[PDB]
Amino acid sequence: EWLQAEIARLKGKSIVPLQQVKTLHDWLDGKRKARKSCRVVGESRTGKTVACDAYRYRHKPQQEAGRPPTVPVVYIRPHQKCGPKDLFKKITEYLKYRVTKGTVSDFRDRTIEVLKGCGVEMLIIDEADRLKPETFADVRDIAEDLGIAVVLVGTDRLDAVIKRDEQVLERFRAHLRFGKLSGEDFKNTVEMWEQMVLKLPVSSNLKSKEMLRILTSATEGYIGRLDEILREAAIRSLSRGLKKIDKAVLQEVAKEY
Amino acid sequence: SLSTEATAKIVSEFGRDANDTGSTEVQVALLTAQINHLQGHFAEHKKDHHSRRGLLRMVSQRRKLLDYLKRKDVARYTQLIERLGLR
RNA sequence: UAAUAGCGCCGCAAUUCAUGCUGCUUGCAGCCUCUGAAUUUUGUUAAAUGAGGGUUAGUUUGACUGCAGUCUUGCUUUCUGACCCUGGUAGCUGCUCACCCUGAUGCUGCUGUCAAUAGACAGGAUAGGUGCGCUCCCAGCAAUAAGGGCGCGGAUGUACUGCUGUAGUGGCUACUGAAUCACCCCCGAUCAAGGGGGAACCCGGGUUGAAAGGAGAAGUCAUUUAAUAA
Ligand SMILES: Nc1ncnc2c1ncn2[C@@H]1O[C@H](COP(=O)(O)OP(=O)(O)OP(=O)(O)O)[C@@H](O)[C@H]1O
Ligand SMILES: [Mg+2]
Repeated sequence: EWLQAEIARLKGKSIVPLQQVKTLHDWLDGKRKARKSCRVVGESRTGKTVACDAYRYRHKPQQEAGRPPTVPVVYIRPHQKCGPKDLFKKITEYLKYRVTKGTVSDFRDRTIEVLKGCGVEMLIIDEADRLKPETFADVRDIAEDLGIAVVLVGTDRLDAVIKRDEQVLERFRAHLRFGKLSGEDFKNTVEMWEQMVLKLPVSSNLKSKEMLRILTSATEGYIGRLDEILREAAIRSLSRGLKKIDKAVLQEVAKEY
Repeated sequence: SLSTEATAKIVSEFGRDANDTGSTEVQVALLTAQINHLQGHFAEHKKDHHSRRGLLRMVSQRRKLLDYLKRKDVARYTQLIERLGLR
């Protein structure tokens, strides 16, 4: 059934070319060639994790005859209370090398040994504040003693952790802040979700003054809330035989917030 | 190795009874029959190393059986040596 | 499905110098663009090694005389190429097995089709596991390493593949199928023998892969298979 296909397509994530993603990709590319470490900060639902994943697909591994792959960008997300072993496990496994049993010094040597040789330029770390305080000595070691830009990513809590150590704060002093949507930027964005993401059988006029009051109060400028409010409304509407979102099902969805 | 009929024929002639399935008379006679068929092939096929292993085993068994019989009963031993044409 | 490990090779990457690369101080300074040693790393349409069995009096490595001109032989071996096969029936013969457990330097392992019996038919050296191999590892079998269990008969004075057996797997001899080549094609000779006709390229002549040799006799050693024996 056709409705089955739309319900199964609207639950599934997609990536939209917002100016905040474009801005990061160029900023990281400066830091990549410059080999300078830095961090990315911003509130929880600004879409930081997606902008980075999207950037990893700008830089698939590179290869030529006689050469092993350069793997220019590495991406990881640590587990909670990440020890040095857990970090080294995640770097090594992202490079797809087998991890054996070993002491932390065997993992550390194994990690330097695959960040050399296999060429890496940049290491991107989501949720950096899961790192245990001592592991930062191992992050600093990587960044100073290899030609690698390290890019920490996280919320305002990360800086509350970083401020606890001068040695780290200073390696990673440069930053970019993601913000929230407003004014014309929030209005222009709603038209992109209407026409790129939702793709319903007829126009829902989501950029209209009556609809933008409902969306602005419901979403408060987070791209996250805008995405999941608009999908939930599109999904519910389609089940009722509606070829569009309507003000009443959109308010039914918004009222759950 | 011997045909089925040839074993049955040899065991019925050297066996003390039809049920004498494995007396020394029977075993020595059977070995003598094999050895007599193997010397005719091994004198011709001089390159057939795998058959010299078979012959040297088969002669050495015959000798053990005969030495056992000699002590056990010299009359049985003497008759058996005659009936097989050995020296 | 599985093959994680161990061991031996092959490069790939450094890191450290020299038997190397710039100088003149002919022994220092300097680095790794080469050519090489040492350690450590790796398994990346990286690169390099890469043992299914066979086939040519094959080509090049040659001698002499001032790099040019004469003469030239087909011996014994190591590689690189190329091509062919993955066999046929006619006897002789060794070993292995009542039936079980452990499973050995044990056997087996490719693609496609039909059967889905255990085997045919058509392809083939990419041929179980990894970059490549093993006595290692995985899967199936295991009587043919070995040890142990143990049934009924024969013998039973110590001997007893010595019974439970028609198959499995080898060995040897005779005939036979394909390649009997070195750029291809064709006709021949193998204790000798060469000859004839073309394609491609270079500047009517060449070219159309290279390399090694002091030989015989005898004793001895090491491992590795069989036999015998205490
Ligand atoms: N390019 C994009 N296209 C579509 N949706 C996006 C995009 N960027 C961000 N989003 C929205 O954000 C979601 C991605 O995860 P989300 O942004 O909620 O987590 P996050 O901000 O990475 O989390 P945290 O900051 O806690 O680590 C998407 O499902 C979507 O709703
Ligand atoms: Mg994140």
